[PDB]
Amino acid sequence: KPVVAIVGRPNVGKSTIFNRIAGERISRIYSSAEWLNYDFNLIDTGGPFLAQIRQQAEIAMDEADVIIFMVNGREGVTAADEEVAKILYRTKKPVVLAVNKLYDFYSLGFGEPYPISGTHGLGLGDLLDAVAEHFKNIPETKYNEEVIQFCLIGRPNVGKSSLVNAMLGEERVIVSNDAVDTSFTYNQQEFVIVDTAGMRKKGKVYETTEKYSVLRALKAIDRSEVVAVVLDGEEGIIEQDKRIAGYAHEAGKAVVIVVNKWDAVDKDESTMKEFEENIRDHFQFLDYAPILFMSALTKKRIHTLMPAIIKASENHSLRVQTNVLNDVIMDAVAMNPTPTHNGSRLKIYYATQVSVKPPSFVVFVNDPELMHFSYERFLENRIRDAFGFEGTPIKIFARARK
Ligand SMILES: Nc1nc2c(ncn2[C@@H]2O[C@H](COP(=O)(O)OP(=O)(O)CP(=O)(O)O)[C@@H](O)[C@H]2O)c(=O)[nH]1
Repeated sequence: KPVVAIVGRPNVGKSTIFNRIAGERISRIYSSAEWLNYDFNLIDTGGPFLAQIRQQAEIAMDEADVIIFMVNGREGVTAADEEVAKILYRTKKPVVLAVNKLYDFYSLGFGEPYPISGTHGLGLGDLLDAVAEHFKNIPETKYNEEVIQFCLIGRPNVGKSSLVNAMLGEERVIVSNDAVDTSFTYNQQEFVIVDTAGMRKKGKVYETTEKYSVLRALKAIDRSEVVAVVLDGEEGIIEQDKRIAGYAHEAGKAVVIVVNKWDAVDKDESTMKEFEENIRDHFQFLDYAPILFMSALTKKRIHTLMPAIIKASENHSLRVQTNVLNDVIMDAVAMNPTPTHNGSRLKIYYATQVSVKPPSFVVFVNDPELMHFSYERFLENRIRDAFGFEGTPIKIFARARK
């Protein structure tokens, strides 16, 4: 059922590898070979220089679910490879990097490079595990890539439906028209609210336990890129709130914290500040998440919601230039020298971004064991000051050369 495409510039070995993994055409589409302990389909995308590659990658991004990006080892990172790379940045679909005919392929921004040789198929098993690992996250409801998908989550009666209503009443919104999702544009940009139906549940059904509502909300997050955590300003914070937010975080989604029912709280300057501090103390792992106070009922500050979601989404998607990132790491190191761990002091040789949604970074080191979690936090903070990243978690992995 899953579909795999091979993308690269010409003379890299696409046809060899492709013919190797292709079984027979179906009736262009080929299914996978018999020798593979893996079931999937391939799509051929082959037949100016930048304009023909433009066609291929486009076709893959629409048709394929997982894309293999092929470069040439013996040559290396050619500027021609760097162009194809730039094209593929245009997709939220998974890309695995293959290096044919076989160390700053990391400096192409797709993470670990999988060496192969279409000779006696060396390295192919690792390549296919990476490719296949994505098959489970293949969305069931598929939207256009320009669409920004988000969900609202929070306990019974926080005002999810009401916040939605209030959002959709603004002059800037045009609502369209799975009978679970709501589509609309805002400043003519496309959005989908995941699983609005689930918010409108009772009225056809008695909720009798929360346990199914929880699990369904988890599937809505899996489907989103931004999660609005909505808290009741009147009744405060509870245990269930931490858990669902916990999941969102561990899943690497952008997060915005929404405090609804602000109208129903005794407000002076202090109460807002204390409620904010309260949230930072209960949700210690969400410091990157901004906090919006509003009221779905009075419409106070409700016009701040969509801008914040747009911003969290952008930061979730952001790609840094490597040169700037390395300036920033080395600046962090100068200001704050690295710790020892028994005679041996951590050294950082180089950093690259390996992926987006959420942004992830690899720093090449001395030895990964020497990098304390607290120093990791510190490097994360320095990257935040330099680039922004409000509204998204970020990941830093330490790896050894070599
Ligand atoms: N004071 C105040 N009350 C609100 C606000 N938003 C919603 N309410 C009230 O809270 C109750 C729940 O609103 P509702 O939109 O159904 O919350 P929900 O979370 O969508 C309901 P479910 O949990 O079933 O999905 C309603 O009585 C509504 O009038 C608000 O901003 N301020």
